[PDB]
Amino acid sequence: GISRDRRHKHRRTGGRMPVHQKKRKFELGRPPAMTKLGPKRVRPVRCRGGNMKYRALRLDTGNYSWSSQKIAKKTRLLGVVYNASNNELVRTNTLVKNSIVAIDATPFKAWFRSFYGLDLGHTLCLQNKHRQQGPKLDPLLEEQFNTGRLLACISSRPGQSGRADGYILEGEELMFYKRKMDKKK
Amino acid sequence: KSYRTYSKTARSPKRPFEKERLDQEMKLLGEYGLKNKREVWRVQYALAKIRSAARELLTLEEKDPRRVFQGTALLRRMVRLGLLGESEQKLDYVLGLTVAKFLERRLQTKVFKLGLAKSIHHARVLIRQRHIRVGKHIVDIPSFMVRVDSEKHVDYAITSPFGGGRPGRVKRRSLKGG
Amino acid sequence: ARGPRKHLKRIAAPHHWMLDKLTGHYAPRPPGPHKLRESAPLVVLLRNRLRYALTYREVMMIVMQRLIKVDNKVRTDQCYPAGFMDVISIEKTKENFRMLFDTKGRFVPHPIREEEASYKLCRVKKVVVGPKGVPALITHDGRTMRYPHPSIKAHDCIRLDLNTGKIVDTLKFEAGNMAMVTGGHNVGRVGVIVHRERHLGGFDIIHLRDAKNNEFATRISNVFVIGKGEKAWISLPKEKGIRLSIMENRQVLLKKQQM
RNA sequence: CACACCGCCCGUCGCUCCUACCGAUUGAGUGUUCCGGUGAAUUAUUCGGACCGUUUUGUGGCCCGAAAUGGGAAGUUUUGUGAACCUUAACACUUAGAGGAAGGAGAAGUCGUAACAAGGUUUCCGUAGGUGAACCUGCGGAAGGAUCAUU
RNA sequence: AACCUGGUUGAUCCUGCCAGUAGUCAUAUGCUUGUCUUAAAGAUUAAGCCAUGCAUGUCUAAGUAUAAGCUUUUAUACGGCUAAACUGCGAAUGGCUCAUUAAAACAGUUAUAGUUUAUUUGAUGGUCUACAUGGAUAACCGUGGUAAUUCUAUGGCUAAUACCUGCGCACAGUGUUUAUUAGAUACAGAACCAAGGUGAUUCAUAGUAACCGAACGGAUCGCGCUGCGACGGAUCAUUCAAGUUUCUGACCUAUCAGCUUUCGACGGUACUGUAAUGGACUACCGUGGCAGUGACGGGUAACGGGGAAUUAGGGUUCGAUUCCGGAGAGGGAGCCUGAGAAACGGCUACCACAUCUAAGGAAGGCAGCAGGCGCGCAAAUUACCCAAUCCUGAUUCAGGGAGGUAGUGACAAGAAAUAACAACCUGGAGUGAUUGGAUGAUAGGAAUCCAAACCCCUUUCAGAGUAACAAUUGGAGGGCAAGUCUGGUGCCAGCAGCCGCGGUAAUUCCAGCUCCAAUAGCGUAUAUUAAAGUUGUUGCAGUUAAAAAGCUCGUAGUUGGAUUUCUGCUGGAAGGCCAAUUCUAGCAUCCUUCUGGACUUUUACUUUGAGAAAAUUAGAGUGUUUCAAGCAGGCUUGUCGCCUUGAAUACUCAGCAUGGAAUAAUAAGA
Repeated sequence: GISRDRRHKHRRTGGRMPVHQKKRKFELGRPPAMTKLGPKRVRPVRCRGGNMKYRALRLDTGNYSWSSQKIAKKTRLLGVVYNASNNELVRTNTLVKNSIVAIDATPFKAWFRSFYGLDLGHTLCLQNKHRQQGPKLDPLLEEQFNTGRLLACISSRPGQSGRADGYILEGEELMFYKRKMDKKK
Repeated sequence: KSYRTYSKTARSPKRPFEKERLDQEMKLLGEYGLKNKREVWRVQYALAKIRSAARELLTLEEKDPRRVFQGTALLRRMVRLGLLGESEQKLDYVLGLTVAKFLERRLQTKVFKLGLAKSIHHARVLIRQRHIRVGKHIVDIPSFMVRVDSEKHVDYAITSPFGGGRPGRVKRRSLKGG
Repeated sequence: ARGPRKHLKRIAAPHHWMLDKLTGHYAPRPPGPHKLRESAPLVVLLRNRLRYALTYREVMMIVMQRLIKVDNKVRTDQCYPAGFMDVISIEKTKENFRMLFDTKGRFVPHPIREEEASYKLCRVKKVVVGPKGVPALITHDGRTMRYPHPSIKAHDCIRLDLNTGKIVDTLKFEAGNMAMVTGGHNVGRVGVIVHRERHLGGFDIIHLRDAKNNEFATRISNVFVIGKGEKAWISLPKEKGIRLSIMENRQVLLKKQQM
């Protein structure tokens, strides 16, 4: 199969490396699941140890943590927007780690109304306390909410876990990727 | 495959034909009544183990803890074997050994020395024909070499005609025939 | 290759068992509390030390009676690794054997009293926090005592009760505490601890001093604290881990054999 | 040179045998890996859904309408892993060859006489030209010379 | 035993090789062969090819019994005992071989904070019809197909520790996935308001906010309000491991000097993939990396090491082969199951061989144990058994060509028969078949040994007088020990390792006689070691013998002048011997931060110490009858036997640590 070993390929000197052994199962690799958007499917691959490792193939949804507010919501995905490594993966909408993705933002907007009551577009006391405790929201995130979208980095490896998780972009990361979206335009 | 060590007891000399060597070896056959030149070269080799051991030790130093251990163990053997006399226990004395000292200690001579055998040749025949109790049990082999406490002990075997048993077979043929 | 080796060979066995060269091609192979080369299997106690069994067959006939125990627990497997500072208890005869290291570097079953054979010592490998934020020792034996004192650190011994699970008496690892060696060149030697060097990176070593004022060193993995500065929790074997010299061991041995 | 100058001994040429060399045949056969071509089996994946059952009603008083939806066969899509065979080339190793031209061996032949004495033109070196053959002569060296030496 | 003799000449002294000599626990081969102990053996070339049989199976009180089986005890669910079959576990160990393979493997030495781990050992854990959930499958019965096999279809029943579901406090557990807070530490405090653990971490662990079902929280079994243990399975250690990984190390070759790269060459960022780390792989980006200290390539009649042979020291050659790694199962490649395999006494395919066929098809892998063909100079029985040694299993009980015992066996190692003694010519103790009377080779018992035979060791009835129970193998000019002997042959036949014998008197041929050397062994051939100071570090030689570049410059390489706290007196601890020799404190202006380590430029060097498998090797102890060996034994009318029994110890460049004043590099120049 796919040999991960160093017995093939050159030495540092530029010399062929002698090989007197057949391929070994512990020097294994497997074909890469370029997982994407769509309705959910996932395949348990039996690995070394007996231990199972769940290969993503299509993922609709994911758990995405807002960092500053300290909450996380289950959310549907819309599209893959940017990738650092390969522009072909954005072309096909392929979910990988470090991949920048669009997100519904109606879970966060419903929470932000309920928690604070400043909104976007007996308790009251609890809301005020929460506001004092924690709601200004960046100027760019204010514009971003108006579309009904957010931007977020995929943090999990979908191929290993069988799960798209991530975190929402904010501050310097958000200002950075807004350059290289606008530059291609 | 099998875990059994083995070694060679002797080795032949470099020069085959020397009249100095062949004469002096032939005396040792004639004195002590030996079968062949291998029996000399056995003892020639056996000395050179002990001699090369002392040669290694003697170069060092008298207060060195290797020499005081390994020397005293080697000197115990020479006192026990009756090879060096007990009046001198110096390691230096081991070097002054000869092949005649070893060949006087073997059981061919110590029968004859005892005097029961009468003649060197006869003594070898008495050993091989199942006589001569050394200590508790009888011994069949000329090249035995006696440990000095044991030497007084050699006597005819309890069994046998010299000993006091059935008179072999040929005396019975004469006695029952008559 | 391809998996774990089920046979071990004679000769490729440990030397400190003292299995002979002939009379077998293979040797018994001990996994249990202890390592392969820092243990001795229960067959070679019974046949080649204590001389109860003759054969490998007869050890099965002994052990499947359920007469042998270790640590107040019946072990049915004949090739069980019974290592340093384990108690063995046979109910018939009513005699107990704590395995210590002999001064030469061998295992020997030291016979002991009935009240002494309750307890045993375990030097702790490290200390570590388990789930629900509970603390827990782990031993050289591969036990894991839990809820200790905060007092108890790494590299020091604890008297276990065995009749019950719990600890009783701690000991500390410091200068002026009695300490046996369990491995390496100086195995079977007991002496007070003078000093330890740190060497911040790998392998701490300890110099320590025999009761006849002989000084010698080992790594900390080998060193095993018995007791306080002079005295000891346990009973010791013949010679008490002095290790007298080569010419002395000659002189005492041949003086014996003349009777 | 010592069989002692009727000494020793050099080279061509002639005859017989043995070993290697050059050699036209775009020589010959075996083995190796290089790009390229065709490409078995197969992991993964794509759709696929022989007939197995969970509920849902239908309907004959547990059969057959069918609709949802777990299991999963054959076949199939695209990838990767990739044996095997073939074309070309190079490298490696054996091997034939008309003719050419070496060396040594015979055991005695033919033609000289080169060297060893100032060997009858002292010997020898480097280089060049010439001649049946040893060899000869030109130019510059060396004594290992036949002179350690004379206003 | 640190060794030397013959051969260039008419003769001498040299250089110098050739020949002689000895060893091999190295093969082959010739002739000879009485005994007992131990015992290598199809490696060398063909990792060429294989008939037949065998080498992996396994059951406890404790997973599943309606045999239409057995067995005497007679049980309204199930008396026990059990064929068969399902399930579980093993089959990845062991055994065999050496074709690959040259910083590869392997060796010693690190690391795993870069990871998986059946089993063993010890821990932990109520939080999600609960007097019990579902429907199929063998064996079995009925029944066929095909020429044929460890091929199997259709039909009818029935099980589970097989397979699949699945309530539950005493919103709500543990785990997975992401985000994220704490995880303190050189010092004391004052005023104001709204505490695990490492040398070291993002480690252990707790907390917060959510995520998924794809995983745990026991629908299991035996003996006996209540004990014991069998099995299952999760996380965390533990153990048996394994995978990578740091540093250093190898034979010949330069008639191999420049290799590597757009198709990963060296590095960077971000994926992917893996059990995890990585150009391991993919996108973009930079232009690197190695080499005269030998890169790259070629050769090996090359698996590596532990080791073996070799009689000063230094070396040279060998290591297929008892142990530890590695690789392979005709050639390559692919893959399932499982904790673990890129498995071959598992499967799929191609290629190369080859078996049966009724001609449609089916099955095969002895570099396992015997055995055969073929290659060769070159190598054993198609034997008996699990009794010892260990291993696998559901296991006290079953199985094992692993392993052991016997047969063949002058590959080899050890011991030692073939005579000894008398009386009756040479006389300065040896001969003289002249008679003479005094232990096993052998053949058969006995007991012992043995799993069953057999051998050894004991004791037995027979058992040598040309001791016919008969010792041979090479030599007799020199080297080389031993005949100017006697016949035959006549540069013939032949000898002859080298020098040389033979042409009609041969100290060498072919014989006889006698003598010499080794001896149950001895000669020959090939390779190898010493001799070889004829490869020379120790340790050669270079005017004329073999050999100083025609001559200067010159980069690496090698080697480099002198010089920087030396002397003195007073202690202290030891110390050999009828005060010397070690080591150490002070005082001549000699640090300190503390209560052992920090500083003294840095190493090499030397010393001591750590850690490093045994076997082999040296070696302590010990009468295996001696001995090669082996690791045993030795005392003793005593019986919980004793010697609180022995089986010591050394040995194993680079790496880690340490005392030190020289020597030599190296650094520098408040």
